[PDB]
Amino acid sequence: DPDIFNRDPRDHYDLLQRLGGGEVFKARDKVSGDLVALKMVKMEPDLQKEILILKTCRHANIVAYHGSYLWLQKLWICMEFCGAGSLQDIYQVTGSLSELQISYVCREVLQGLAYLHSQKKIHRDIKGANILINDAGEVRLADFGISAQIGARRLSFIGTPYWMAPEVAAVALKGGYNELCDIWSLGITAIELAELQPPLFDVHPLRVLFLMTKSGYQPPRLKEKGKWSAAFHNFIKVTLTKSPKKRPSATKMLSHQLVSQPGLNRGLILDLLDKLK
Amino acid sequence: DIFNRDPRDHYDLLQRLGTYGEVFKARDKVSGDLVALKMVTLQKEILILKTCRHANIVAYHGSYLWICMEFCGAGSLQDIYQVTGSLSELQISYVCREVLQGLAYLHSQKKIHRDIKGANILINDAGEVRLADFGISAQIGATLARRLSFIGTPYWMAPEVAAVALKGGYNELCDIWSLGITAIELAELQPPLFDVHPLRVLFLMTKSGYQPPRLKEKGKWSAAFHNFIKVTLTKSPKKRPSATKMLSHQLVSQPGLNRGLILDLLDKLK
Ligand SMILES: CCN(CC)CCNC(=O)c1c(C)[nH]c(/C=C2\C(=O)Nc3ccc(F)cc32)c1C
Ligand SMILES: CCN(CC)CCNC(=O)c1c(C)[nH]c(/C=C2\C(=O)Nc3ccc(F)cc32)c1C
Repeated sequence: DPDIFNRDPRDHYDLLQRLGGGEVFKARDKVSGDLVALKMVKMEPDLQKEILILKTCRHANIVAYHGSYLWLQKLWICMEFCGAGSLQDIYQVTGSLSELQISYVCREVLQGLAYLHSQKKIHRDIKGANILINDAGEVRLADFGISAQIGARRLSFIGTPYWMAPEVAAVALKGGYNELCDIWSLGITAIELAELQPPLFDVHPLRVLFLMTKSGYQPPRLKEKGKWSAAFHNFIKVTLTKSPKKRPSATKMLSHQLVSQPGLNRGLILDLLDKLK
Repeated sequence: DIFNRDPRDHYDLLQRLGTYGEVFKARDKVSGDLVALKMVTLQKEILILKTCRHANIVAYHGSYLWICMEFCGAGSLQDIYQVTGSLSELQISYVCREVLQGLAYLHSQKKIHRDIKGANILINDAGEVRLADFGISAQIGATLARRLSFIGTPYWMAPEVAAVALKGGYNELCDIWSLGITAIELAELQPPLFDVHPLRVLFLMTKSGYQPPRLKEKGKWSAAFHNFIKVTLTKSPKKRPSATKMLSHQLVSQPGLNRGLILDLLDKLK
């Protein structure tokens, strides 16, 4: 907001495509030739904290920020371009990922969460659609629009219901919650990647919240049992823990068998980006 | 009385259309009638849609599991106003009158729609206005000490539905609020606060000192219409009028309301 450039962004950037719907364009720094992504939102001068959260980030797993432009009542946010788009854009064509593929993504997201949490920040919208893959098979985090800055417990009722932790769903009754909700959202996201839908996705979202506040609510499991390994079923069991008091941190999960086992690298995602042909 | 056969044995799948299971244009094999089929307490929508014989409620033909229903050619009002733009205060007024008749019959049947919105109001090629998608509709029965479920589409919900506190609950008068929001939607193409996160919208509706929305530009709209918004979007359910009561408001009982208005709108499309 204070480091905004009052400049037409088209001055130094060729816009190349429409990808969004706020709207999001593929662009190119004219002099540099470097690709970027410009998120444009129409702004009547009469929730822009996403800027505050990104400008202060400095991590490979978090989408990179380059500056914000404001022109003619239009707000443009310049960020790091990711060739293959979201994992949702991908898996919809590809089909469900392998366990190694899923394993890699979780390690990378947990890397981005660990950093983000130590910065005293929660994403609160971890889902396949907010995880971006660059042409080099790398993983980045995006859509910090509903993400929160702490400085100790959040009170807001927000998220995408299917991916929302139960302590968030019940926030109006159970009081504040904290950063362990991104770990729940990650577990759901693992299943999203495994089954192409999050659990209960055909249920009305508001109902899925109510259901998940019920006493005796059972956290989701993977459907095909034998299809996945012992290490994966456990990763789900523990990430999807109801009591946030008992649910592991990002740091503790990075040392889990599923994400600590060898073989995991940006290669498996390139192997996934091949199936897009 | 759900059939174990195949929906295609009576009908056809000739085009595709937009509500959970998708909609598909269809033709009766024997007579030549057009129907739309939806492809998916499982038997809840069909039980409400059966036991419904009213002009403003989309017809019901059978179910198998594809719920077979009357075909509407001009899709939803939402499909239409994405082409046409702001409906005129008259066309809105007709639609509202038409929807209230729908709701008044529904309430007298102890039914509540709970998802009144532009997207769920269907216009057939005859210019008839119908209400569809009873996927989250209620049927008040003999259940003792019931509290109605936390469900809907936030932008269109009445504040009393947004409450999850122990103290509260709602009745059929939630529909009258939804209708109010729908009128602004038909008028400004967006319900109020559409740019807000929908779960944040639910939170605001419950806070101390919430104010119902009103039409954003005053001059464009009459005082009957401005008033119509005011009363349908009454914050307190006790003070909010009923379907029957609304049908005699200045706006929906004014002279000039005939299907003709809808037919003109169906030419903005052509
Ligand atoms: C693969 C399926 N489709 C085939 C053309 C493409 C669909 N998806 C695409 O094109 C796509 C691409 C190539 N980038 C993005 C989004 C972002 C990006 O790159 N950096 C960001 C930073 C922040 C943010 F909020 C979004 C993005 C999409 C949706
Ligand atoms: C993009 C705007 N276009 C209109 C100009 C869309 C074209 N037309 C369309 O999308 C469309 C048509 C022609 N029918 C429907 C849906 C239903 C219908 O007909 N009977 C029902 C009964 C129940 C129900 F749950 C849905 C429907 C759509 C979305």
